[PDB]
Amino acid sequence: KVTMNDFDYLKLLGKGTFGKVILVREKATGRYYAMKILRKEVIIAKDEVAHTVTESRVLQNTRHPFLTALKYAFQTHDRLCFVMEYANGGELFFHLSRERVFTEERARFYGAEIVSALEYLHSRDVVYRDIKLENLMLDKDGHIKITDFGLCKEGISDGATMKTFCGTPEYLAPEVLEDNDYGRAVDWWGLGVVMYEMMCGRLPFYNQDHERLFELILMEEIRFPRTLSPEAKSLLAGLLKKDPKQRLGGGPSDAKEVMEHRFFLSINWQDVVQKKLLPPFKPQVTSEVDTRYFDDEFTAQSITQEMFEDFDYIADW
Amino acid sequence: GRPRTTSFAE
Ligand SMILES: Cc1n[nH]c2ccc(-c3cncc(OC[C@@H](N)Cc4c[nH]c5ccccc45)c3)cc12
Repeated sequence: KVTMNDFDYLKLLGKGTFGKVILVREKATGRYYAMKILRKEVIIAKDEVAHTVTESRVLQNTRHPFLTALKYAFQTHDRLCFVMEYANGGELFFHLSRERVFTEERARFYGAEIVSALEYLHSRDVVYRDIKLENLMLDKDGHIKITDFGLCKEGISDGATMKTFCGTPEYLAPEVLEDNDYGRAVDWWGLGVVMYEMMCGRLPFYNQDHERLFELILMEEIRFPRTLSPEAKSLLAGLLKKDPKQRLGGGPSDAKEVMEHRFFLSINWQDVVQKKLLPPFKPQVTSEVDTRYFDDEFTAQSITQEMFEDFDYIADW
Repeated sequence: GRPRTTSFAE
């Protein structure tokens, strides 16, 4: 058993919709982690208990360099909690905001590592459904760490389908904005939105009203900056094909179509997953408590079964 | 800026 007070609560990394992630230290080993702290009341109140359960099951059965690995999960008389590897580098949305845009090559690095994680997830019959900049953290070495498995769905092999209207509005695939069911190709759409943002420096579709936003996703053709390379334009045009069947990654071969697209011609997919490739950026941290790649907005704050039968967990590593 | 986003589930 692992206890709330096995952990120092050092710095508030993130807080909101989800819950509260805090940079902690393990009192025993002195190791550093990010601990997502959820209130059981909030979860039950909202029916979305199966998501907070599925998140645990997925973090327990997935192992990949570009997925956040779970160290321990447990609960208390009031709260569900996950302890996960800490990504010192912040998230890409933070870096992108500052940089405004990445180079194609830099976008290709993060893209390849995402294509890597998603191929792996799809191989395990998991659909992630929430690919967005905000969920893409960087670790201490500048490698992608996918984060927030709330909306995942298991059991999704090949042409199996899903029905939950979920995801993040700006990132929704068109098919998800129609009635009935959709498949795993929503993740490739999602990949296209983050890649477009990386290379073009904005979302391909945006309105602050969701009805207009949804209209844009369903009805508007993407635009590309003139200077974007033909290979980049092609990649984006494939991933953000509105028809999932015409979409790059939408065929029966899933990730293989994306991996074999010419944008990725220079990638050795074995070297990616084996992190042999030199990152384009490594976050410069002085200490373990150096939270410069998180908003001072959030960090400068102070801080204080039947249903969850399959939630608790401890790692072999 | 480009505002932040928040996932949902109907
Ligand atoms: C920062 C970090 N290191 N390891 C992990 C694992 C898991 C999370 C995590 C858990 N749950 C939700 C998350 O959400 C990502 C975004 N939806 C919200 C967000 C935006 N900026 C930050 C910064 C720190 C935590 C969350 C968020 C992430 C964060 C980290």
